[PDB]
Amino acid sequence: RSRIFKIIVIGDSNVGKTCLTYRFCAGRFPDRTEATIGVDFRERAVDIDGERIKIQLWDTAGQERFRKSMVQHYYRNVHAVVFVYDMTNMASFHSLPAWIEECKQHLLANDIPRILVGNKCDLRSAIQVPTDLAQKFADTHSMPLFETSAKNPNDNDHVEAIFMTLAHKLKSH
Amino acid sequence: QELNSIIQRISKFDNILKDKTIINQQDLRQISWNGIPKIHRPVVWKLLIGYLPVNTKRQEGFLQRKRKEYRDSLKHTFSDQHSRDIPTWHQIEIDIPRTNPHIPLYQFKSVQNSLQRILYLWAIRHPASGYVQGINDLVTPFFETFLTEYLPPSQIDDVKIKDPSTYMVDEQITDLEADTFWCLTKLLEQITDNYIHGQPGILRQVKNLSQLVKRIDADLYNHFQNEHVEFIQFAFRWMNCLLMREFQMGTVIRMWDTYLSETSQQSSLNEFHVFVCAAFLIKWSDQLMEMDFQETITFLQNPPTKDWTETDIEMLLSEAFIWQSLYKDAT
Ligand SMILES: Nc1nc2c(ncn2[C@@H]2O[C@H](COP(=O)(O)OP(=O)(O)O)[C@@H](O)[C@H]2O)c(=O)[nH]1
Ligand SMILES: [Mg+2]
Repeated sequence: RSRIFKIIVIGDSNVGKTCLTYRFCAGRFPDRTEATIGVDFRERAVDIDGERIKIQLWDTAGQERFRKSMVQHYYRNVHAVVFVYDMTNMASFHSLPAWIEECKQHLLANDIPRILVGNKCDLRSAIQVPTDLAQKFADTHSMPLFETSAKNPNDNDHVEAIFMTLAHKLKSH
Repeated sequence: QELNSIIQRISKFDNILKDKTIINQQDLRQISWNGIPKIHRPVVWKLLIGYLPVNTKRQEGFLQRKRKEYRDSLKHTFSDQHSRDIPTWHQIEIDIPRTNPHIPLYQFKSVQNSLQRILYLWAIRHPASGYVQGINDLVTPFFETFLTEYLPPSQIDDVKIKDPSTYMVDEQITDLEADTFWCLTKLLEQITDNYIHGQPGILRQVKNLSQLVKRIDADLYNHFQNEHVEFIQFAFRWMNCLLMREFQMGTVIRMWDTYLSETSQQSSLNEFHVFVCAAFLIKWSDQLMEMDFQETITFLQNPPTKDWTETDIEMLLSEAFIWQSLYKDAT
């Protein structure tokens, strides 16, 4: 018996949820993803202070059609949310209040850890979403912001660190 | 060869297809159900799906009209008569380079531009669904198969690696795009409810599959309950992409010889597909009976089908067909 924690990764199509969760799970960047259909399942065992915990990651499909179809009934019994936007795409950042609203009205909890991850920060010239804008947003919803890259190799220990942050929180009841 | 199996089957298909005036549709269905030689698939698939006329003298003039209609629709679509739907154009744009990522064919720019046109024209003509992810998968068995007609038989196997541009002129590519567009249209009409708001088509299919597996394999069903395995955690992708995401393209192509014969206008696509999925699930019943929740979900989202032969898939299809008959009085 390990404690198992269910974490869901949500946000618009193409923002990099599958690449991010592949980093959480395998320390690697998958350079040939498919468009995720339904909800991909992945498990990571974490040792924290002599307790072995199991992190079950639900990587969702992000198209609106699927959102309003079923993502809702993958929201049961979830322990934490990773919200994801693409730092190069302002619209993907603007869908976030709707993702949040979707979580609240298709759920039974409010004191669950969530994080907000802005991804693709390696596209430095294409960044549309300034940190201050995203931090205010994260502050409003009382959750931490991380700006990162699932692809940049110079960032992967950082992505690992972002993921350990949520592991630590969950482990501490 | 009369003793060589592939040569003899090809010969039986020639007897039905070649030098006829009217191609006998029921004779072609019966034979095709059991697999179609790769030389014959482009023409047979088009006949079975109801695109290409069975009367051979009508065929040239029909295609000419359908291929010109597709060109006229392209012309209208990329002109001031059409206001581009940007969200749809963009969703297809970002799915295409992620479509069949490990098949070189799909990374050629020429192929990507072809698929962009097919999918966007389909989507703007079907505003009740628009484009829905996974329809990029469904276009590709037709695309790739239809390309093989343009290859000498001895290069049919290289279709996954050659740039269509190196053996077809642009006009031929446009002709193949038309055929792909009209055949994709016929497929999707069989399963409309699958992609409208709420995807009720898929949700019904997953419920139907749950209830079938309760009947045919109650032990497996009870084990799933005991572990909190929900059918929707692995079977939603099974319905949305018609098992394309569980098999190699070669297995999918072969399975479609049978789907197209089975549904050629005799069973509906939705119904037959649920039986296939029930047969596919129950195939693993044994391994699955010993699995906890994470093992079950991981396995059913990554099934061990990479080395399946046409005979692996044939056995699955024939079992589905048998069950479809046996477990018919069951709503
Ligand atoms: N440059 C860059 N591209 C990324 C990064 N993360 C993901 N991608 C790419 O963005 C596209 C969509 O990624 P994907 O994980 O499939 O998007 P999803 O729909 O949210 O799962 C793919 O081409 C990925 O290679 C990143 O940090 N930097
Ligand atoms: Mg994904």
